[PDB]
Amino acid sequence: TNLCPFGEVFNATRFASVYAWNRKRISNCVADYSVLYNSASFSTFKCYGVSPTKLNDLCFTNVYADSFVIRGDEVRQIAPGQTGKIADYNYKLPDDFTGCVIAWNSNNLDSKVGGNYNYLYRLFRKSNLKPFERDISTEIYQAGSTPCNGVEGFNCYFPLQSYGFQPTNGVGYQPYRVVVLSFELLHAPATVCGP
Amino acid sequence: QVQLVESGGGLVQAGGSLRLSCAASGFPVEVWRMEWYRQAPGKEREGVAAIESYGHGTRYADSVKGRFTISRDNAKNTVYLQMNSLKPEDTAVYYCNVYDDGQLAYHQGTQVTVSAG
Ligand SMILES: *[C@@H]1O[C@H](CO[C@@H]2O[C@@H](C)[C@@H](O)[C@@H](O)[C@@H]2O)[C@@H](O[C@@H]2O[C@H](CO)[C@@H](O)[C@H](O)[C@H]2NC(C)=O)[C@H](O)[C@H]1NC(C)=O
Repeated sequence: TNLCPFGEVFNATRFASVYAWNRKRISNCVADYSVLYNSASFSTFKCYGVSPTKLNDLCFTNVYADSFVIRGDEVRQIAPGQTGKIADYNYKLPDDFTGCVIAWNSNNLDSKVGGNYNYLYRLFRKSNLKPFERDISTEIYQAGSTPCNGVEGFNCYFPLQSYGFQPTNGVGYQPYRVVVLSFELLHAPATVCGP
Repeated sequence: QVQLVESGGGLVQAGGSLRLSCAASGFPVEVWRMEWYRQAPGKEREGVAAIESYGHGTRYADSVKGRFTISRDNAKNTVYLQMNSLKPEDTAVYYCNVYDDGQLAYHQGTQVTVSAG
């Protein structure tokens, strides 16, 4: 009866930095994934463990929409079994990921003359992230032998680092808004379905 | 258009003062961490001081803690390093670097000599 509010996610006014990705869960509604493919000309629209053409035929208990901003160079890392600072320290998808990665270039919104440095990504972590983990900690990273808890030595870094989005940047350095729809399927009944 | 330019330095004696300035072009210096490095001729490069992005703190090596102080002038887009109570081992060439982590595309130094007496 009710159509799933995809406009709230893809058409949001503000977007989160990748280290603090936003999540909105979708249920008790109906989703046409073909209407959303052509909803806007998307940079990337790929899926894993499922295929885009069949998307309306499936049915899921819950659907989670995760949104954030990264470089175009780093859309490759938003995929199962990928390595890199974004996948290791900011947003990790599991090896058995079933869902879709949708991204588009957002230079017109997120870049700015003189540079936009408001978006951040985690630069250091003592571990690689576990799937769908979200670390927004701000605590001084200690790299090397000498400790830094109060010592404040050289080899101790503030964990988050700002992106530098210039409008004249190459396409790889330009900001991309990314939406990842994870298709959770459980033993409980389904709540979201194609027509 | 991106570059860093070191100024200041020279000859001073044990107990003397000095201030080095690193003038950056092509980016605001407060958005990323800025660092000061030094390399004595025999030894390897050593990190001496660093000031994190925005107001997230300062970092000083044990070698120079309490004697050196790093600071940032957002108007002059310049990071300064004030060197007080200089000891003969502080002789080196001094370099500044941006921890841009590849968000830039840029990738000379100044000499400081401090005598004993
Ligand atoms: C994302 O938004 C675009 C258009 O942006 C605004 O959102 C609409 C709800 C409406 O307020 C527009 O006037 C705004 O400009 C959507 O594209 C529009 O889709 C509606 C669907 O009814 C259609 O009536 C308009 O003609 C479309 N306009 C354009 C320029 O394409 C798009 O569908 C939204 N994405 C979603 C909902 O997923």
